[PDB]
Amino acid sequence: HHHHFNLPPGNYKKPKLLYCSNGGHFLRILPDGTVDGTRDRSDQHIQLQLSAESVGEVYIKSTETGQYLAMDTDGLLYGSQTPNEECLFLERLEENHYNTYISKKHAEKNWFVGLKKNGSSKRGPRTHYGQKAILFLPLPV
Ligand code: NA
Repeated sequence: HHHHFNLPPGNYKKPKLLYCSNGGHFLRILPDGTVDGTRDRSDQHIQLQLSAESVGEVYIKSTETGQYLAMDTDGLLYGSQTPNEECLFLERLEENHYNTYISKKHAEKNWFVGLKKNGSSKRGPRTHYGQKAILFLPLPV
């Protein structure tokens, strides 16, 4: 365990939007497997179904395309057709409020899901604790 275990409240019963307060983007998994953020609440690719593997581990799945959020070996977020080790994230409470998502595969490197202010996703190595890009709020769809 390389990380704390403060867990966020709530559950996985319903799909969520993952809203990044940094730039005010919803995490988006595009059909072509690219991942970014959009401020467009009506975007069909921001509806995400999270599900638990182990406690505090999640898959994050596009409801629209079925793609799993994943982070590849070079820290790039992508949409995976099938769940693999790159698709597991450690979902944690952060700053007593937000959700963060650390790549389980790369947890020892503290690679987070993050969106920059311009809506582009962060590359894993460019993320770290303390950033704004990594802070998400799950919103109802
Ligand atoms: Na894949």
